[PDB]
Amino acid sequence: STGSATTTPIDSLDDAYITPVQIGTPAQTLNLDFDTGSSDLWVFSSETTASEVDGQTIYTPSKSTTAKLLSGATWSISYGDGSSSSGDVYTDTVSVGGLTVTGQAVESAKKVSSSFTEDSTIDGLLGLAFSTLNTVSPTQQKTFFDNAKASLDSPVFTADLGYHAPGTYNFGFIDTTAYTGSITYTAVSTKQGFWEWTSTGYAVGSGTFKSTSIDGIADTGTTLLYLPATVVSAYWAQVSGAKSSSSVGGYVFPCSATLPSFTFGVGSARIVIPGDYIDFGPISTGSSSCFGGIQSSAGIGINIFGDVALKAAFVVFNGATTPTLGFASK
Repeated sequence: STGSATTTPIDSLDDAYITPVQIGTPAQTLNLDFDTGSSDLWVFSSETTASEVDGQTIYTPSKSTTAKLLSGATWSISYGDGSSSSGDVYTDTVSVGGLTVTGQAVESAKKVSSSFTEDSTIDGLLGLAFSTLNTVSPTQQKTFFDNAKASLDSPVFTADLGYHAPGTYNFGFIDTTAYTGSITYTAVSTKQGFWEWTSTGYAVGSGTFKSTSIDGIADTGTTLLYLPATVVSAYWAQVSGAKSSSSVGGYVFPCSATLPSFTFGVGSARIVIPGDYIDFGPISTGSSSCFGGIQSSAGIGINIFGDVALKAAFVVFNGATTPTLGFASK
């Protein structure tokens, strides 16, 4: 089996991407944030506190003939950005881009934090990290990919995120027309539950490549690129007027600037993030100060290759017995 679904930026800044997901029978289609940095599939639902729903599409298990309450199971999650949600659990039929899993744990939200309520475009999350991070208690549940794996033509999924444009998530196959050159594969540690890998270094603009090991996670659910303070300082030093603003919460730069590219290493290969990908627009409406897309991971505790980086590549999440990551230019 395979699946293929289009993923679409939620706004003009690519703050996140939504992908339609069919849940239940008859299908209820919700637009989910596919997140390779977490492992829970959770949804706004008919059970969500009414004041905490503001425009999202909800899952109503009572209207699905294949929904079954997973007796006694609850879930509760906190994300890196301080957001959170919690609730109970159903199993139901879930399909992505034509790929169907029966008996998928669908985590129904009773409560969501304000940042979720305030984002009308995201109806929930579909986690694609390792199932060891799944928060369902007392019986941990498997991710959609983990459930689909054995049925797939190849035990892989791919992320092809667009810059200010739709992209694609594929399950079970590698579209060899979706990238240029070759895919370079690199080792993964699953020890923390993430798609964790080691970049071989970086370059700023047309500068020389610095060979240096940068451990981090490939995380489609994080908007920006979070790297060590040394690396980030070296980047913003090349933008006149750029500075780190504690009041704003990271590096800002004059909106009149032309941003240099940023290159990261994958083995001997190189992925180039164009400067425009690093612009996240005015800090507030009408401001001439713009927020940077490369920020310090100091105080996060881990480096994060978020959408800013991943959207510059065709990325293979290889779920073989020994998982690996592949990156190609496109």
